[PDB]
This record gives sequence, C-alpha cells and structure tokens, in this order.
Amino acid sequence: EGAERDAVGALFEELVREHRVTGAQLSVYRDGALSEYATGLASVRTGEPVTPRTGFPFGSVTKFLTAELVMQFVCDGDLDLDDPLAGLLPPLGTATVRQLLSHTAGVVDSIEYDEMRGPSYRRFAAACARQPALFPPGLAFSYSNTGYCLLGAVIEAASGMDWWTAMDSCLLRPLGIEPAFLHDPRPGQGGAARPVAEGHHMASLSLAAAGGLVGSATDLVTAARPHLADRKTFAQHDLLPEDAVLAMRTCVPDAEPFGLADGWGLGLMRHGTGDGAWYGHDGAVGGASCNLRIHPDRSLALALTANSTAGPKLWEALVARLPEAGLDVGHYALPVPDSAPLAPDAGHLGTYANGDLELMVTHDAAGDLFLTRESYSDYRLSLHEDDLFVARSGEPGALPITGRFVREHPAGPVALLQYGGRAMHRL
Ligand SMILES: *C(=O)[C@H](N)CC(C)C
Ligand SMILES: [Y+3]
Ligand SMILES: [Y+3]
Repeated sequence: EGAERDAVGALFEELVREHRVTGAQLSVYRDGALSEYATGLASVRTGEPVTPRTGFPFGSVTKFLTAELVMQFVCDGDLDLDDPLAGLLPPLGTATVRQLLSHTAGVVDSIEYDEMRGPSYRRFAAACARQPALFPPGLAFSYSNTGYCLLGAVIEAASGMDWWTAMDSCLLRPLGIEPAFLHDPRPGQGGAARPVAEGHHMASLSLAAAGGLVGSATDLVTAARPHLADRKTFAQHDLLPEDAVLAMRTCVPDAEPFGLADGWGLGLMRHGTGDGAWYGHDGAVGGASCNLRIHPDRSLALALTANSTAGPKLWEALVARLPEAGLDVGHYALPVPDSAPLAPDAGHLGTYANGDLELMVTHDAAGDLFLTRESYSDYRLSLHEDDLFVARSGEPGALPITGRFVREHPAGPVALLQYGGRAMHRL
C-alpha cells in the first residue's frame, strides 16, 4: 500500500501546480491508516507554509458536522428526529429535524439576518417563522443554509448550550479537533490561535451552523471514522452509534437532489448507486473549497481543502485522476435531455422565487420560452420529457442550466422550478 500512498502524493502535488493552488491539504484514511498531504502556503501575504494542522474554511461542509452533533442528541434521547419543530421552538412548526437535515423542510435557502450579534440562535428562529415555505415539508428537496441555522437553534434548545459551545464540547474536542470558526461571538478564553489559511461569503455570524467551521482535511477524515465499516478500530466511535451513522447515509425517498447529488441523507449526500456509492459533502468560502468523500463499506475517507479559486476544478481533476491509485470516487452528472423541445406549455409562465432569488419564465411573441433574472442575461428555455428543461444563454460567459419542473399532483400544474439543488416556488 506504500506505493499507492506515494501515487496519491505525486498526483496531488502535481495537480495543485497545474491548477495554481496557493495552499491545499489532502488527507486519506485507507487500509486502517492515515495519509496526510499538505502543500503550498497558508498565506502568500506572510509566507507561512501549509501543514496538516492549518485551518481551512469548511464552508457548507460544516453541515456534515452540524448533522453529526444533532445526531448525538437524537442518540442521547435529548432530541427526536421525526416530530414537529413547533414543540422545540417558539407552517414551519410541522417540519421535523429529519427534514431539516435532508433539506426537505421547505425552508428557503437564505433569509438575511445581519442582526445576530451573539451566540444565541433564538432571535434567528423568530425571523424564520415570519417566512414563506417553498412547499409543504417533505414534498421535495431544496438545499437550505437557513435550514441548518435552524438546527443550531434546535441544538441550543435541545441541550442548553449555544451551537458553538455544543460543537466544541460534544463533538469536536472528543475527536481531538482543534475548534476554529470564521466568526466566534463568544468572549471565549485565551491561548494561541490555530493557524488558518486565508482565501480572498458565509463570513456572516448567522451562517455559522451551516458554513462556519474551520479545520483541516485530517479533522474531516477523523469525523468520518465513526461512519466506516472498520469503525470499531476508532476509539471514539461511541460518539456516533451505528444507527445514527446508518441514518446519516440513508437517502430520503421521493426527493431527488436534482443538480447536486443522486440522493440526500442526514447531512451526507450520495453520488452513485450500489457498490460504487460514495457519500460526503462539498463547500466553498471565497477562495477556499472543501470536499469530503466517504466509502463506508471499504472503510475509506478522503477530504481536500484548498485556498485557491481553482479549488472546485482541482477537486474535479483530483476525482478524475484518483482512480490512478484505486480510489474510484463516485461522480455526479446531470442528465442530458434525450429529446427535442416540447410544445411550450404556457402553464409554465410566471415568477419563481427562493427567498430573494427570483426567476421569470416568459414567452416572446414567437411563443418560445425564456428564463430571466435580475442583472443576469436572458436564457432560451427548452422543455423536455420527464419535465426536464435546458436553459441556454448564447453568451459563453454564462453556463447552461439543466433543471426540471415539479408538480404537487400528477394532474396539477407546475409548482416548483428546480436546479442546482434548489427549488423555486411559482408565485
Ligand atoms: C456552501 O458552501 C454551499 N452553499 C453548498 C453547495 C453544496 C452549493
Ligand atoms: Y416524541
Ligand atoms: Y435585517
């Protein structure tokens, strides 16, 4: 196996050059032992090198950790997975903790809340109540940062600790992870600050439970250790029982995360089907990207952190090449529509919204359909079979969109527009 681990480092280092990555970490747990590759600089500004201790923004990969912390309370009886929120916090009250974890509660992606100034998530839960639901809870998938900030408020209500203090004391420190955040509102105590990589977002106090953690590839792989077939070899596996781990990778049915993944569990997404299924999470904060992938049956976990804007393309080039060391990480691909533009059903015209994001489906006088947005270019919209759509903006700077429409009933009209993992309610 010593030559496989060599291969990965050769490939890793060569891909960080070819995508001109300032600094990166890659950690791999495989065949019962850990490989840690760290390269480049934590800051060009200062010349300090990346080491495996350097903190990188996790961004939305925080969700996998917030999910694990929430599962801990489900296992300690302190919180129920499948019964209404309205019992735990002052429409939304019919959503369950299980739905928020799988992005099926119908919460919008982003509700602005600049007003949060401290560690409590109480006042944030109030402004969420004031907000329209994308759909009835359970109807479909729609990725939501705000849903995971709601879990920060559930955790705080479930235990008695703010989300930060529960993250640190129930999950992070028992795993030997040095706690580190984009923003910590607590006075805290002293001690050297953990070295962190800069990445010139979810830099905003209310987004913490959804995107605020900071850490290394090795921390993420360590948080993956309870999820593995060989979990009993991990001395802290007790922190996440075999049944919470199983629930975390059990995908919600009848809710395809269209555009992001084949399926979603509780804080883990799925790419692939059977023996080729991988689980994990992606994130990005400015110049920093983060990916975590887990093959539980093979007891495999890898995580990449990178503080350059090629971070997404480094990750994709790493997935395309990692097979050259036997790591066939699952892939997600949008479906290419098989057909030709279908008769522009006008039962599709209207305004689709997710919070403050807004599209309009219009026609022009020739009858073709368009997808417009505030300070975007217009797209030509083509309807296809299975309610698929492609939207093309002839301009090369603006990528095409593959989406789909969603009806609440097989006889009803189009209710949801869905792409990139987000749904947008027809107004
Ligand atoms: C977090 O950094 C972002 N919003 C998540 C991806 C999966 C869109
Ligand atoms: Y109950
Ligand atoms: Y405001």
